[PDB]
Amino acid sequence: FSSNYADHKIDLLSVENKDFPKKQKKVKDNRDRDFG
Amino acid sequence: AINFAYDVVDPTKVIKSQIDSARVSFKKTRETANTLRKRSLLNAISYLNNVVVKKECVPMRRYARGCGHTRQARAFNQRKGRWPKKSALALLQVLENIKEQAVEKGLEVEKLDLDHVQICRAPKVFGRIFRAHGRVNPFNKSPCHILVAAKVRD
Amino acid sequence: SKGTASFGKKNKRNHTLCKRCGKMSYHKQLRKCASCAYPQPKMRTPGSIKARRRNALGTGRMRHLKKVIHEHVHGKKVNPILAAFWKTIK
Amino acid sequence: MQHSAVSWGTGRAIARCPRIGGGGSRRSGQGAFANFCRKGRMAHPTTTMRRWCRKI
RNA sequence: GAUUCCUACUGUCCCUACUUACAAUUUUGUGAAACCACGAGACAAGGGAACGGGCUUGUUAUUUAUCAGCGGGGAAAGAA
RNA sequence: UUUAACCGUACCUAUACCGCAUCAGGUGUCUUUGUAUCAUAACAAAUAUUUUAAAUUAAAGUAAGUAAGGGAAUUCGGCA
RNA sequence: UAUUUAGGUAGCUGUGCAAUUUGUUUGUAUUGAAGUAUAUAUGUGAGUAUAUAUAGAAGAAACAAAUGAGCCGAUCUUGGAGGCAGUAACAAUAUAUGUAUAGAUAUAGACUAGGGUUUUCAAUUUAUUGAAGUGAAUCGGUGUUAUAUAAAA
RNA sequence: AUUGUAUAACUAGUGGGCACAUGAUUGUAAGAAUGAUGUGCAAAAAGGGAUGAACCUUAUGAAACAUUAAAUAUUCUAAA
RNA sequence: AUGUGUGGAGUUUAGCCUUAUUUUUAAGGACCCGUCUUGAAACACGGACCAAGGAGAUUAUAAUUAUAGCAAGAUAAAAA
RNA sequence: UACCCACACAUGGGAUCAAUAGGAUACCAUAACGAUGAAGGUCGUAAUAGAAUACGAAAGUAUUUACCUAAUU
Ligand SMILES: [Mg+2]
Ligand SMILES: [Mg+2]
Ligand SMILES: [Mg+2]
Ligand SMILES: [Mg+2]
Ligand SMILES: [Mg+2]
Ligand SMILES: [Mg+2]
Ligand SMILES: [Mg+2]
Ligand SMILES: [Mg+2]
Ligand SMILES: [Mg+2]
Ligand SMILES: [Mg+2]
Ligand SMILES: [Mg+2]
Ligand SMILES: [Mg+2]
Ligand SMILES: [Mg+2]
Ligand SMILES: [Mg+2]
Ligand SMILES: [Mg+2]
Ligand SMILES: [Mg+2]
Ligand SMILES: [Mg+2]
Ligand SMILES: [Mg+2]
Ligand SMILES: [Mg+2]
Ligand SMILES: [Mg+2]
Ligand SMILES: [Mg+2]
Ligand SMILES: [Mg+2]
Ligand SMILES: [Mg+2]
Ligand SMILES: [Mg+2]
Ligand SMILES: [Mg+2]
Ligand SMILES: [Mg+2]
Ligand SMILES: [Mg+2]
Ligand SMILES: [Mg+2]
Ligand SMILES: [Mg+2]
Ligand SMILES: [Mg+2]
Ligand SMILES: [Mg+2]
Ligand SMILES: [Mg+2]
Ligand SMILES: [Mg+2]
Ligand SMILES: [Mg+2]
Ligand SMILES: [Mg+2]
Ligand SMILES: [Mg+2]
Ligand SMILES: [Mg+2]
Ligand SMILES: [Mg+2]
Ligand SMILES: [Zn+2]
Repeated sequence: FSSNYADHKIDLLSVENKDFPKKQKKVKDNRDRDFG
Repeated sequence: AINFAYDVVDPTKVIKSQIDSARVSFKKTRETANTLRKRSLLNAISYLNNVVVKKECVPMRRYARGCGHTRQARAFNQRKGRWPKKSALALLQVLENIKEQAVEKGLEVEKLDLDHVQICRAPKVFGRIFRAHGRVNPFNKSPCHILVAAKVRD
Repeated sequence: SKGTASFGKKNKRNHTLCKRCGKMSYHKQLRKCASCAYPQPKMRTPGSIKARRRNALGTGRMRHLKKVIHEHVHGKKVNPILAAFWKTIK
Repeated sequence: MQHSAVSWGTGRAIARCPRIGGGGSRRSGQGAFANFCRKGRMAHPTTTMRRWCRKI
């Protein structure tokens, strides 16, 4: 019904740097049976 | 503005309260709130204060792989138990707010009972870390929604 | 070493501003711009096909050519003091 | 076909299709130059060589 | 730099024993990755693409649904 | 003597530089108190930072110690 | 009037269902079109038709036409979200009244290269906003040259 | 014995094969290599050889009822 | 991919086909798909999960088959 | 208590359908730069101003046109 004031509530400041941390590069740039 | 899954038969004598997207871990608040339903409201606040001072434990039932055994979990016929701090303080703030609306609407505090308790998942907040050989891995966290309704006894 | 231990020694700066192009590609020892080749009169031909897009004619301000196009479509407004004077030329 | 991509080759646990080179953004490392790639050209592009009129 | 022998010396060995600190075992907070056809319990022999977790005849486990170890197997994982 | 023009004068020396980072790595020069019978090593001044789970009890690890009698019989080799 | 014929990998031919746009004809809709979710009937099958809930503005059928015209796979492309798992790996000084009494670890301070407001103060909780702050005849550059463009030691 | 026979035009796939019965060449011998005649698997269902690409009965749309073949009749398992 | 409420089975066995109102059970059948291959359930390779995208279309020159107009002749060559 | 199934209600995500001050192709007209200082760049100007956009000490709505720039005593 109603939400109240609390110290565990969300922040609008954290949402600004959150989407900044969501865009990067996904992909980037004695063996078996050895004889001579 | 999360809607409740509770079906209200009488609009009087039903008190609801709500916290949306709280900054507490989801898997730990689910473990604490499994035994709060069908209790008096006064017995709940006394029980949650004993978890903070480590006198009563919480029985882990769903997510319980790798929990230490203890003797305080014999009261639930169990063998595993833990005492989470920060999850109990978030649930205590919800139960005090219900007690304040009851004295404003003039209801009797002893007659109330907990009726509908559910929590659910929430959108994530992303993060970062830097590992060995120069690789980058995600480090995000997972909040939850908390929904609690209280009803008078007959 | 070649890797992390040798990246501490990089604290010397070689390229500075150019007068003609505005990029940071003017060598201070070779005394030449690496993008416009500054001390020569003619400008350098660009390196690729996309490089002709980035600074073409018309992405600027066009302080003069905006006027010249506008007198082509509509006629030019004249100064009446100047118009009387030009008729008195031999 | 505007970019300048090239295949990276085998030995990297990745496909053979051409990858966008460079760095510094989310774009670098994605596929290009194929009909099954996103923002890539289609195979058999249409053209104005097609016969538009018949003869009776 | 490469090789052999004498003297001294010693837990390298006969043959191992005892003490302390830091990680580990127990609690709170922040909270990932490799890998994944299906995996719902495990064996003996048979035939088969001539070394089966599943197919065919036989012999068999089970603490209210755990916790801490260990490196026999998954012809274990990496790299057309 | 209405004589001496133009530009920079805050702050950081490593948690305010470079290594994708509040990274045990790297980076030019100078100064710095007292005991210290060759010095070295070590300790103290000066100055700057810092707040709250359990414990005589695991196994196997990473470091530091001691060992009756024998003295290279261990091992490719006195490797440690 | 199949009392005679009917399996089938590679492969060849015939009859049919699904999608987007174009000409002509017929018709539906704010007492509710397109989409989506559950049932029922029907077809050997690709599929079709109807009923109930939700939503709010345009869509269907017949005779002919044009193709960017039907996915389980390509170590396929882009986005979203699992198991392993609250598991590995890291952080965790004392006081009954305190702007103090103690404990603990680390040598410290100036010029240049690099950084550019991080400086100082106020208000709200290593953050956000707003003001203030750099004063030169004698401290650096601007000057001379290193045998036809060179020095902040 | 056969109601047709004969003639043209256009075009695809394939050119690494293996097994059983009869009889051979090389080799001490091989689930070895290479030829000859017939039929199969490849591309072939159901029933039986416990299980098996090629062994034995046997020609092909959807079903119901009776008769046999191959093979079996202590029990698993229909049948003295 | 998850949360809450109500109802139901058992602890010795996931999912599928046939026949049954003992359908949260019983008797028979039944190794995981795609692909090279003489031969694949293979101790041969690719595939953890959903949505959307994704590969014999166009043009020139010849030939055969079907259709339409005229026929000892046939034709929208550029242009007007 | 955990594991499995059936139904009803709520989270998570942006697929489907409908719209559109955007693009693509063909045709027609034009085919006008600069020492009388071009194209391009750097710095400044708003009563309370950051991005974008317009403008030169006559500066955020018929004249002026800061400094480099072929840049030219
Ligand atoms: Mg553990
Ligand atoms: Mg790390
Ligand atoms: Mg690094
Ligand atoms: Mg150097
Ligand atoms: Mg140099
Ligand atoms: Mg495109
Ligand atoms: Mg410890
Ligand atoms: Mg076995
Ligand atoms: Mg065998
Ligand atoms: Mg274990
Ligand atoms: Mg290879
Ligand atoms: Mg100063
Ligand atoms: Mg200073
Ligand atoms: Mg330094
Ligand atoms: Mg450091
Ligand atoms: Mg101990
Ligand atoms: Mg000894
Ligand atoms: Mg001794
Ligand atoms: Mg010896
Ligand atoms: Mg020996
Ligand atoms: Mg030695
Ligand atoms: Mg057929
Ligand atoms: Mg297509
Ligand atoms: Mg798909
Ligand atoms: Mg396929
Ligand atoms: Mg992906
Ligand atoms: Mg630690
Ligand atoms: Mg500040
Ligand atoms: Mg074949
Ligand atoms: Mg058979
Ligand atoms: Mg047999
Ligand atoms: Mg019988
Ligand atoms: Mg069976
Ligand atoms: Mg082979
Ligand atoms: Mg095998
Ligand atoms: Mg292999
Ligand atoms: Mg794989
Ligand atoms: Mg599709
Ligand atoms: Zn330049």
